[PDB]
Amino acid sequence: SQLDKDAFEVLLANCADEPIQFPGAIQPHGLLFTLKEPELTILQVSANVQSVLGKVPDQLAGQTLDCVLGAGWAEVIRSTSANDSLVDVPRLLMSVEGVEFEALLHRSQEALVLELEIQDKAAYSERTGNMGRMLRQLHAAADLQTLYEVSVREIQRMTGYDRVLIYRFEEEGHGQVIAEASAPAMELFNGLFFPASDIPEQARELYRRNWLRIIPDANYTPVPLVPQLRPDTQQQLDLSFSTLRSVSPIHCQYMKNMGVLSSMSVSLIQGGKLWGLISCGHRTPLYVSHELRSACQAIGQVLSLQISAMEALEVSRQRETKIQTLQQLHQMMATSDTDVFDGLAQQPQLLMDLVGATGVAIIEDRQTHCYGNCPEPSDIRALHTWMMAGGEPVYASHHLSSVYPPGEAYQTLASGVLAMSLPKPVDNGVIWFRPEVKQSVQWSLRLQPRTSFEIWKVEMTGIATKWSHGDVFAANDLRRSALENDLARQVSKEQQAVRARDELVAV
Amino acid sequence: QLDKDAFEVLLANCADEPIQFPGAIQPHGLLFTLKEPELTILQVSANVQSVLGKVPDQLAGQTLDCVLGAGWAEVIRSTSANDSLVDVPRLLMSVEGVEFEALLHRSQEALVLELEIQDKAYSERTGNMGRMLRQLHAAADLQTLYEVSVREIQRMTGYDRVLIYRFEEEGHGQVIAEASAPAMELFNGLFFPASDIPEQARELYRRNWLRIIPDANYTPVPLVPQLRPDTQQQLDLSFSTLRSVSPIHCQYMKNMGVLSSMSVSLIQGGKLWGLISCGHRTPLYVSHELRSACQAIGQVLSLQISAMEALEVSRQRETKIQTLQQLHQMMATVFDGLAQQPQLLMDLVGATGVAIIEDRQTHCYGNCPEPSDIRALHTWMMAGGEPVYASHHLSSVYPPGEAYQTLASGVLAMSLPKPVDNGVIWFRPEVKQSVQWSLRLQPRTSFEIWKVEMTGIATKWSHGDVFAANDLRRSALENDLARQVSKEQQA
Ligand SMILES: *C/C=C1/C(=C/c2[nH]c(/C=C3[NH+]=C(/C=C4/NC(=O)C(C=C)=C4C)C(C)=C\3CCC(=O)O)c(CCC(=O)O)c2C)NC(=O)[C@H]1C
Ligand SMILES: *C/C=C1/C(=C/c2[nH]c(/C=C3[NH+]=C(/C=C4/NC(=O)C(C=C)=C4C)C(C)=C\3CCC(=O)O)c(CCC(=O)O)c2C)NC(=O)[C@H]1C
Repeated sequence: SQLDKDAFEVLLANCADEPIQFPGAIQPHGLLFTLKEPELTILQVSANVQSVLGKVPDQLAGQTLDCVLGAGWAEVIRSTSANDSLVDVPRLLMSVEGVEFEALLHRSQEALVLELEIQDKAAYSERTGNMGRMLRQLHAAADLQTLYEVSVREIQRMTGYDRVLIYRFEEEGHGQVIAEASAPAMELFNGLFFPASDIPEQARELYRRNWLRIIPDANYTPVPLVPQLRPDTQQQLDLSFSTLRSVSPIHCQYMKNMGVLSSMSVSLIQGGKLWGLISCGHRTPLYVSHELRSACQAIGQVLSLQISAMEALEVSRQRETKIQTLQQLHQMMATSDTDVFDGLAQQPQLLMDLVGATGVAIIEDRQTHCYGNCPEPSDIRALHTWMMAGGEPVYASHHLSSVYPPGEAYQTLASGVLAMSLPKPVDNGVIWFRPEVKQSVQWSLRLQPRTSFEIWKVEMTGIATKWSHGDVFAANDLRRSALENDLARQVSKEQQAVRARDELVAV
Repeated sequence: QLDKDAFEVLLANCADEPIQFPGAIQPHGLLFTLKEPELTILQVSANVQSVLGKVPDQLAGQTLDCVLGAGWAEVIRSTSANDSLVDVPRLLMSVEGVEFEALLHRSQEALVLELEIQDKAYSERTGNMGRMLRQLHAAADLQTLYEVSVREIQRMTGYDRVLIYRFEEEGHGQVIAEASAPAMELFNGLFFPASDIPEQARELYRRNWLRIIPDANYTPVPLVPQLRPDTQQQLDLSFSTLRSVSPIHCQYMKNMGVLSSMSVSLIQGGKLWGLISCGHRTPLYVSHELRSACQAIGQVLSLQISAMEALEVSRQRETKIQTLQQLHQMMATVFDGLAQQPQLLMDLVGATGVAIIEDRQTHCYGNCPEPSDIRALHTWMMAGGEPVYASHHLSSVYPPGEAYQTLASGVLAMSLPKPVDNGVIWFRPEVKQSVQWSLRLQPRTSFEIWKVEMTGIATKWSHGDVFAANDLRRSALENDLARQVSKEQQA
């Protein structure tokens, strides 16, 4: 209908600052209660109480829990809440009015948030053996990529979900799918990149503050919270930590377009930062039991530490190689005995791997020796003069188009440069080149992954992979090695001062 | 007196004990050596005559169904379908009115099977693992991680004492964390020599995750026959849960006051980082579920230690650069300027005394030797000519270095290639200074033996520690070599 689309257009237009932390509604697979701290006085209740527990929500507000959940259950819950910090609380599978309810408790804004999750009747030794199997398989991962596919495949084996993907968030937000174990007759999303605008900052904060996000129904009607605002606090309700939180209609539409209806994502956090996400998707809606989502919560913590451990080892492994090859070039520089830059020119292949690049252009006056994928010599000549205007010793930039506007015709080859030139008056230098990230990636309406990929393409124009701290350190230290050898040649020019006394002696 | 003569023989020769080939298995189980074709019994445990009521001499050389059962032999053959016996689940069995747990592995082309006996007399287990993972995730400092891990393991398995040992650079073991029941001798901070854990034991713990000894006062059961007919050489038990421990370690545990032990190996980068050793005063057996619970902890905890340490390696090395560039900036403004701020020099590499030796005078800062003998120390290193000299055992190669071993046992000095003898020397203290603790195989003797074996050895200079010294000399070299060109500019 025309009325329905009008609200969607406003919501879709303004999605970066949509207050998803205060949805004002919850998913229909649970009941939400706000309880006052001293006497468990009900502040606001989800309108689902009419459907289950058979109580009109108008007069339910302001009364004790005993009025709806019974005296004994309310006493048990009050005893559990007081002086417990609501951390690692054992599951309380209560049963009121013939409906099984799993009770999850937390607190926010000096109030108690109580979630009663309905357990389907149709829906431990086996689970324990599975956890050990997963721990063994994850520990056996020799490489990071092997860890990715092993983890994705075995999560699919555990949960039976029709798709499991792992997104890794790069430096500027953009996420990339790095592993996938999908059910037959489904799309292949491996290698796809999506823009950082696809996930808002509020969503990133919510994923960092939680571990599991479960959306059992994409085609779900949001049950509102009556009253919308808290009576005592005179404000909205904070549902950041609430499992029963309304998802934005934009994301529901996006999930429907992809073909998924039930989703479950496990956050991956390293050092207080969101490394990525483990997205599990299904076609037929399904509800994940407490045992299943307690196991997958433990999966994320194991993976987050394991990924962090291998990331540091890879950093150390490459850094040791950087210092190993840095000494090798220094030895080549000293024993070259031909020119300051000739020794580097003798091994162009080794020069690239020192920093990580695709082409180098070692320059000595009027001779622009270029190796690997590189622009035409005139542009390399042109690019050199721009950096000497600044006078900086080492200049690293992964976005040449936005700092050097004429560096656009060759942005497909030289999108990030790293140049080191000794301060001697004559021209000099070694310039490294990196390609656009968009060239490496190869992947097969709106609110679809196909549209997301194109938006990433138009935003990643002229951006190369960032120069790592080791890469800049490698260039900076090579400058010291070149400078140390350059001043040695200045010592060798004392032979001129040796002959100066010789032709003065004859006089 | 017969045991005393035999026991003392083994004590002298401990580094060559064939612990991988004991020939005996612990009484809490029966081990059968099986052949793939039709499940022929190669070797059978001695206690099969008691628990199973079959003659060990007669039971050798027939089908496993005779002692186990036709259906049980069938299911064993089914699960052991040449599938590497890695992902085998639990196969609870009941033969002759007793309950068994089946373990399978393959050594020297076999199908060796272990039947573990459990005592006749869930949601919390999954919740315990979740709480354990959450608690380690919440930890930030390494010491906090050790404390919380030890406390959590002690709560989970119920053992009276739990300790974490870490193996240092040389090989000696140091107890880092400990959480124990009251009225027992604390062992935190104690150091024991590498001789307590032989190389064979180190390799076996490297190739295993869990090593359990339920009863210390046990009589090993003899494997019969003692030679495999297909190899005529003792059965390889290096991957077997049921394995008789060396009596030296039995005596060690008895003297230390523990009768049940359960050690979880900690492996990082394929190397034995340490051990999580649990001990109980009363013989306490374990269940199948608890074996996997503590096994997973060692895998999880070893992952954090590798990650937490590597974060500290980077953090320490970044702080060096901030200190390194500070000196380089101070260098430009040939050695006198450095004497203004000597404090950051020690923090640059980790030290306690720094000596500046250029031209004639010498400056003594921090805990440093006497200037007279310091000058003698500088004279040696110039003969070698190395740009940097790294050594942690000065008395090992510098015999006069005995009068100031406590003051300085390890040195890291750099000198300039220019002819005039000028350089800077750093010092480290002995390790024994910072370690304090309260044939008599006791922890106290091991600390006494360690103190003897740790004389004159200081903390090893890390790769980053030497790298800072190599970089600092380049800062002095650049200024000196710049003035070398200035010497040309003079004329
Ligand atoms: C400006 C608003 C928009 C928006 C909002 C939004 N997105 C999410 C969650 C997403 N969206 C993802 C986008 C994708 N990009 C891809 O390439 C694919 C599939 C291959 C997807 C699905 C994405 C990965 C997530 C995280 C999901 C997860 O696994 O956790 C949210 C959060 C909603 C919530 O309640 O958590 C919001 C608000 N989406 C848009 O497309 C733009 C218009
Ligand atoms: C020269 C050989 C000897 C020997 C053999 C031996 N020891 C072990 C196992 C040990 N021993 C440990 C020693 C300790 N040092 C201490 O300071 C403390 C306590 C404060 C102890 C217990 C030690 C920690 C282990 C590992 C225990 C574990 O369960 O992993 C073995 C291995 C036995 C095996 O079956 O694997 C051997 C062969 N011990 C000696 O003391 C000397 C004489």
